[PDB]
Amino acid sequence: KPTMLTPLEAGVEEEDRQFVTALARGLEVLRCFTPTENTLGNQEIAHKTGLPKPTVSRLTHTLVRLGYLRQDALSGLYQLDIGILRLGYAMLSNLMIRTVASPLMQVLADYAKAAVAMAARDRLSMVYLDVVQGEGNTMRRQIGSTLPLAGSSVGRACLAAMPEDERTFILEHIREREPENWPSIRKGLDRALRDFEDYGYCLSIGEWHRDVNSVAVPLVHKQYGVLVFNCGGPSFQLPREKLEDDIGPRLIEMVHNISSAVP
Amino acid sequence: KPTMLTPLEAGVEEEDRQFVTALARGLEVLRCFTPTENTLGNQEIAHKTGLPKPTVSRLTHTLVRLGYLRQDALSGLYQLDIGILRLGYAMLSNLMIRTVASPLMQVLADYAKAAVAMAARDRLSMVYLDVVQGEGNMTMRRQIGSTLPLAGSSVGRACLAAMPEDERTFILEHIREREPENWPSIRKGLDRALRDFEDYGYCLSIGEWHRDVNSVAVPLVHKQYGVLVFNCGGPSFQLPREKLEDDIGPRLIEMVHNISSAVP
Ligand SMILES: [Ca+2]
Repeated sequence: KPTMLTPLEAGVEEEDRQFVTALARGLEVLRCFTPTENTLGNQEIAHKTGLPKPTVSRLTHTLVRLGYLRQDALSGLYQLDIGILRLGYAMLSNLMIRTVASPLMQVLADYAKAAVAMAARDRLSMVYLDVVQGEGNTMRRQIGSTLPLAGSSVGRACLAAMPEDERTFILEHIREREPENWPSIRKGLDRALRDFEDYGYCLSIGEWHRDVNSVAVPLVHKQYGVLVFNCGGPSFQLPREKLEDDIGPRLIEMVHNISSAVP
Repeated sequence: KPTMLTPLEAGVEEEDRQFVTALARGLEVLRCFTPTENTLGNQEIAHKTGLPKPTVSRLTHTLVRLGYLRQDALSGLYQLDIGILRLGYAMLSNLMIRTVASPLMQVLADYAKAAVAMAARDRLSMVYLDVVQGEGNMTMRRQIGSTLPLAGSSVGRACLAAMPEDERTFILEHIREREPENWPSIRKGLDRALRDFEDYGYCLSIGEWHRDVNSVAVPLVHKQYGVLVFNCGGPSFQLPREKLEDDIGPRLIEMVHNISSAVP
């Protein structure tokens, strides 16, 4: 029922004879590419996915023939191709909520002189779906970029608005992946959960990036799932007291307005 | 070796043991969703793809469990979901060639008071990789990853003109089947553009994509990205044919040459 966190891993999941393993694997290959690791061969993809290299070889050959990868003639290495951009825009275009939310986000971004964004979860990350900047505006586009769940304000609000058992399951995953730092990670999360219960937002005061503060408010939506709106920026421009006393309350009111306008 | 236009055709995996048919079929399902077709059920997807309904059912079930589709609990209909963006949307919106092209595109857009874009082909469409609007330009921006049809747009024509002889004919033979009724009307407009490219180095679309939009495009052959195409276009009353042929087109050719010399 919940979205798979680790689709290449067999676990306690009872068998699923409908599941199309080759489709899962080929899409996982595309997910190996990152801004720093943007050119990859079959060996690195096999090490990243844990798949046999001959299996990877069939998938990258197929992805090239379909236009989702391209292969450099000299090196043999692969890179993402622009079919992926077309798919992403088709996805973004079903977010009708943006026509109501974006003007309201720009008003808040202009007041706070900071970025306001809308995000949703995929696996253990939050993904930016729409970003507006204060009229004090860079070249890098941020739609589709990702933030970790536990330390960002958007991930904390997403976890806060989650059912208790589902949060526990995702948190198990994070805990078993970072055993050394988990007590510290969890304390930061516990504090954000108290803020959600007490005030209806979550903060990240330098806990995603040390120089950055942000506040976030979730919106549970029947079609889209849990959407999260945040406002954040340099901690010098947005000290904790400003987020608690001013921006956080404005963000709450903004989300109620969006929520009341969206069927 | 040319990118497949019809990957679900007969006998691919037979000629090519490396071809993973189930992966092709799932991506063909995801391609059914477009900016204007946002919600589809299994039967619409079977009709669009030609695949049997039980086959589509396995593919969509898989895509939902993975987070690439979502399913409405009451209606059973599907939509693309957030996991699609993790396949690489942000990285492709941030190609490093933008750091060379974008400021040059801004200068042209400011001068022309019109939008300047960078595009590349995917199957029978041109996909926008970057778009810059002139300072004080109040035309609605086309979005990153939006598409234009190949045959009637300036960007598609320039792409076809920069192609190898044979690849162009293969694509065009393919376009003659999708649209037999108006093909001689598509052929004539394309032959004009190919002639313009041979003679002058650009391609025009004077209202041949949308009636009140005119645009000029210039291709660039790049060793890594393939054929990139740059265009400059806008309201036809602002950009008459004469302005595009005498002023914008030549400036766009010089811009592409500058881009070409700065990214080796
Ligand atoms: Ca509502």
